[PDB]
Amino acid sequence: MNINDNLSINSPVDNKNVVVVRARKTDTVFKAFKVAPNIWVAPERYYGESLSIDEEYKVDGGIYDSNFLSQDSEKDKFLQAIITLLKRINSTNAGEKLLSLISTAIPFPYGYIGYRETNYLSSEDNKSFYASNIVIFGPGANIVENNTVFYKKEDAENGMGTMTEIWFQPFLTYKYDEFYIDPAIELIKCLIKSLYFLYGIKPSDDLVIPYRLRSELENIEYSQLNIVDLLVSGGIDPKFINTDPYWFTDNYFSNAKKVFEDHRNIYETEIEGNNAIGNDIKLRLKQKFRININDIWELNLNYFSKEFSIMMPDRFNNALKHFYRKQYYKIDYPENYSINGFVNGQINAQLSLSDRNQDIINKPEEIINLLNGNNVSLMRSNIYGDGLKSTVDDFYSNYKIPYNRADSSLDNVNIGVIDNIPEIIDVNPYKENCDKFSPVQKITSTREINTNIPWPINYLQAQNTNNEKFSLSSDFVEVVSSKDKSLVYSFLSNVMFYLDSIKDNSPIDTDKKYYLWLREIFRNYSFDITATQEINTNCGINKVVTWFGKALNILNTSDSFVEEFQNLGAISLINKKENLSMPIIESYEIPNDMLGLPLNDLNEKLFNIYSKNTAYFKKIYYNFLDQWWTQYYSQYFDLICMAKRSVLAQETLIKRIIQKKLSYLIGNSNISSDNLALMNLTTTNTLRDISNESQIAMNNVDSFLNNAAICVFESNIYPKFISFMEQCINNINIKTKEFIQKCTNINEDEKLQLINQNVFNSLDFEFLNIQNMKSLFSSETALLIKEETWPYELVLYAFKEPGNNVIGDASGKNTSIEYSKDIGLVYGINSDALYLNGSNQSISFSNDFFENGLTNSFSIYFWLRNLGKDTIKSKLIGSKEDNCGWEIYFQDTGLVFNMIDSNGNEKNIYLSDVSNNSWHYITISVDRLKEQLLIFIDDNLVANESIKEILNIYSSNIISLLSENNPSYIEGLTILNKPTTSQEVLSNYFEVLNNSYIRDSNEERLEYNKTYQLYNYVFSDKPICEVKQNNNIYLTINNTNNLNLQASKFKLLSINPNKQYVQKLDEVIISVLDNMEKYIDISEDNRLQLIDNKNNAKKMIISNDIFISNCLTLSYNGKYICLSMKDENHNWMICNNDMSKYLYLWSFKP
Amino acid sequence: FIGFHQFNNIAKLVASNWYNRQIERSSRTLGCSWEFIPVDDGWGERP
Repeated sequence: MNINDNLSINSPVDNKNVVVVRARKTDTVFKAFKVAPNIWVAPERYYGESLSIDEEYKVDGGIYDSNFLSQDSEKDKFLQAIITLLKRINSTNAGEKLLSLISTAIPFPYGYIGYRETNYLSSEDNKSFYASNIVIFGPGANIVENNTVFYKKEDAENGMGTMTEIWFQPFLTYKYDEFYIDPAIELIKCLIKSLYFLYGIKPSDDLVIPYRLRSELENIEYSQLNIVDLLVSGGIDPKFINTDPYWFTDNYFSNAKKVFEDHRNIYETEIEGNNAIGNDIKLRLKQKFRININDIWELNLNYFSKEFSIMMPDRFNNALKHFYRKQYYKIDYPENYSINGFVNGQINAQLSLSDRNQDIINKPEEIINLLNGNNVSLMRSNIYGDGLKSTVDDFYSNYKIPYNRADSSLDNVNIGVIDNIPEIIDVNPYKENCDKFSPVQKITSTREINTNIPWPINYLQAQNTNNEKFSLSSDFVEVVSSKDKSLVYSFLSNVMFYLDSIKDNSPIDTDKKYYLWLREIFRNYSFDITATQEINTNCGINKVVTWFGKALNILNTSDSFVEEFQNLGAISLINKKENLSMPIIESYEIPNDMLGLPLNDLNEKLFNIYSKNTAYFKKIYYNFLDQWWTQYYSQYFDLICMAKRSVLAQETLIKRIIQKKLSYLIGNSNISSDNLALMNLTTTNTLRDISNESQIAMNNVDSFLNNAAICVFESNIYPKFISFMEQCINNINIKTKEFIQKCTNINEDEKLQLINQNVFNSLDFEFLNIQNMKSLFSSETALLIKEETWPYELVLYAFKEPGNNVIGDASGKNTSIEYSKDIGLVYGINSDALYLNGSNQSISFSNDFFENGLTNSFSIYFWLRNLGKDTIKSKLIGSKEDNCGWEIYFQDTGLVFNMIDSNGNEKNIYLSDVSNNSWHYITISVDRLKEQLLIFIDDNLVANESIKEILNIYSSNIISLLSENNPSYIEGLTILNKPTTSQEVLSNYFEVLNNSYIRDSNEERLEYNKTYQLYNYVFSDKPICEVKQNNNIYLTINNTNNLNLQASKFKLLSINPNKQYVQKLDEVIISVLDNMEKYIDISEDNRLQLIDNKNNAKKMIISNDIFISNCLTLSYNGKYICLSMKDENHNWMICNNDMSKYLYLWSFKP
Repeated sequence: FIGFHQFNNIAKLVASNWYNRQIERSSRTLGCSWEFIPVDDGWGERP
């Protein structure tokens, strides 16, 4: 937004927004650009760290380049990139507040020996000083590591506040699961942390909580994380430390709040209103103190993740180096990334791999040496540490849970007010405002350990080859003992089986043969990788990943991993089973000063102790939950990551196999040039289909393993808690009974009632909530991912604005819509429907998915009402190019669904009787895994066919809705990337159908004051007619063929003039036009008759059956309306409850 | 639909067709979803 855009690396020094300033007290100088008040960008490498460092000091996962950001071209690209990111952050209210706060967050000034500011940059000549809170540099030595440093440690810890330097890397990002890290949130993290430095609230380096149990190591060792980073970094982890009530504290919090008030006070009494100071400072201060210290502690990435709809890693996100090997991708501004973030979002952005990936330093935490019986090395695998500092030592054992207790954080930031504070111009500099910057040096220790039993990291490593030629094998021992060594380890049974079945076959020559091959390759991969089996466990039914044991070598010694896991339980999957440490408590003593109190006071004082206690219980439980997360979940998340890596390794093998075959045919074969072209385009789509299938599998292992971890809490941790708690309340119960007996000033009847009031039982501490356990893993990110990856490729919406008709796509995909300007909208079934006139009107939807291919599945559905005239075959909707793809046609009285591949194979299927000028729900389902086509009309399944004979349907990326020659209505058009089942169709159809509206015979909304004819469900072609008997007139139907009774004309009336459409439960008056207007009444015989006087008219309740879409029911005083027995012969309309259910269904036809 | 929008620092109640362009449940955080709280004996603070 209004971040300063006017800068380039060649911008001249103006001494206002572009300066050349000294770095701390060094001899070194650098150029800085002011992008916002008090906020500068210095587009070079951080000055404080040497660019070339000794090999011994290079950290794992680091990339070291001394010539990076050396050139002017690079520097500008940097400067623009940061400016771009700050613009994105400022373009959303949340991040706009963050920047505004940071801007006004200037550190507290020192006093006379008038006031001296510590936040400024010095000109080289040291006669000019520029206000700065924040300065953003490029990386230090390691060019993938962001950093946030303080100008002066003392001022960062003492409540004054200190300037903050940031080291940032806009040009590289990595993939985590299905998404790219968004540098915008990575920068927001650095910015949030600076808040701690600007306020002078930086905690001791020693204030540190347990993060991850290092379950990789033979010994007991924890990784720790400073409170600052935990609170800022977001994700799930913090939910365990930050709790209500708090089980974890430190003087830091209470003291920070204390000093903050001291400084606020110094401001209030002295600085504010002091004319010796000036607004650019005191006004900013006033805003800095509108905040509460708690607001900063409560502020973190999870909040911006949500406000910006940015995906971020949500679990152990400061330990990722251990769980993951990062692969870096280049980001170019603004081609890849702009003020709206990644072009095409974090999932589908097209980013190039960095050539730097090969320069990444690899320094394992430990190395797993796998030998054989002869003590010779088969394999050496790497395990990487998280980077965090460790122990020392065990926190849970020595931590006492305190018995005595002593959303939005940016709400109080005012953007308008802050933006009107003149910039700080005259600065009176405080001389020593900074520390000599001292670079951190780190030597990385590596452990070698030997095993005759393959670890998961071994089985993983065996799933990679650099061999251009390789063979899949299911024997791990054979793979690593290979005399080839061409073998690579694979669990894909269906794929390996298929590859073997075709081993002896004549080579692939036709394109048709390539497709048949590629398709079977795809189906089998899907079957292998998405395999799950539901099992009964201690805690329930879990959907188990079938190949898990064969992948990681876990419970793999059986012939089946699944049954062995059902047997041994969730805890059998991890290496360290007993990590718990019973927490140290605060022992229970009731004061000796209450011994003589009177009842009322004794009473209400034990009530206080009762609450403190039950709160204390809750704290203990929390402590157990944190240990679970740290000690146990950490190990299941390791399993999740390794399992996910296994899936990628396998996927890679598959793609390489496919790529080789395609590459080979293109290399030497007689396949037509144009043919190869299609093959290339098509295979690409298949490779996407393979990732989508891989993704389903990576979700499978996430649910499976998360459930397991939760089962371990119920089955293993929780019961240890319950043990500890009944020892605890057994004690408390004792001491409280002994206390009450020793009470002097109360009687014996009082003692018994009191002991009873104050006694604890197990229910007081049974806190397990399984739904809460499960909800832990639903983060903003998990949700965002769901919405980005759901099956909708097109969801058509339409509505009427004043003077405008709106049509759009809600799928959240890339769909582009182009349509005739004059297309009209009309209310359909549940919403506005598009009207196509058949002549000039058309609409078209564009999505790369729409082209289909060989291997993808999809569903098309929509509501359609056709004013049916001609029988002649006419395009309605379809996607076709080069005579491939699919089309739905109007033909005869029906539709035709057509499907045709590049080899000429066709589906041409007539769907009878769809143009009655009544709404119909069309569902078409194409399933390549089951090779099955399904076509539904309304609630019926009209076609079920094999499509094994249809191969490559690649079409354009455009679906065209033409509706040639047949004016029609189309509503709720949807495209899905998955097949549809019959349950889903029924659910879609009926759910949409009950919106409270009653419908006419055509399923259009029933209207008041509109003329209809009335028909009973049982005789559907016979309209109600009027007949007089004794000088008065009744309602019947015509069973004497052409007795020339005239169809009677009906109109529904409402007590409310403003009411237009008829709804479920409405009160109604039925009228008829004969000579005058006649209104319906009930006789004493319960036979309906037309009368003279609206006053006497009976008010009836109209309603409908949820499963009968075009029909309605009518009742009076609970008595429903139906057709009588034969009489005259005539069948009278009667109010009676004893007839067959079918006779109570009516419909109005206009 | 009735919802709210930031104007300066004020969150003003708004009818905006931007909602009607959206699919049903999107996130858990809508802005066009409301609750109607009647005075109830079961809650009973001082109005």
